[PDB]
Amino acid sequence: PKIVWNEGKRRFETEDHEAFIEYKMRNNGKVMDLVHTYVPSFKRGLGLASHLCVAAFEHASSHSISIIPSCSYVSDTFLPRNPSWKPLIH
Ligand SMILES: CC(C)(COP(=O)(O)OP(=O)(O)OC[C@H]1O[C@@H](n2cnc3c(N)ncnc32)[C@H](O)[C@@H]1OP(=O)(O)O)[C@@H](O)C(=O)NCCC(=O)NCCS
Repeated sequence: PKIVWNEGKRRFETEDHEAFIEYKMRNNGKVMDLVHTYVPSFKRGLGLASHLCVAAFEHASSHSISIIPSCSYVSDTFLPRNPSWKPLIH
């Protein structure tokens, strides 16, 4: 699954632009707020949103940025299933 970083749309997304996680940067680029995840119906229940989240966390982590998990997929599903990411959380 090729996920890319589209800075201009503030998202990490599949190459076809169809599935994405959108963020807003806060505190002068120090905090990435994950605000909305969307996977289209035909591609759901297969782990795609999880891979989108991993792309965003790895990005935040390599750049020394912390995360706000505003999006309910992130706080309610991804983090509980992946607690080793919780130190990234603002
Ligand atoms: C939420 C969404 C991105 C998940 O995509 P996905 O690729 O199907 O997600 P994954 O396969 O990684 O994980 C599926 C898990 O998502 C969880 N989930 C589904 N909807 C959720 C929601 N709105 N909030 C918290 N988690 C949700 C379920 O627990 C599901 O677990 P299961 O394996 O027991 O069915 C996708 O269903 C979607 O685009 N929904 C509409 C937009 C939305 O409500 N986004 C959340 C707020 S930003």
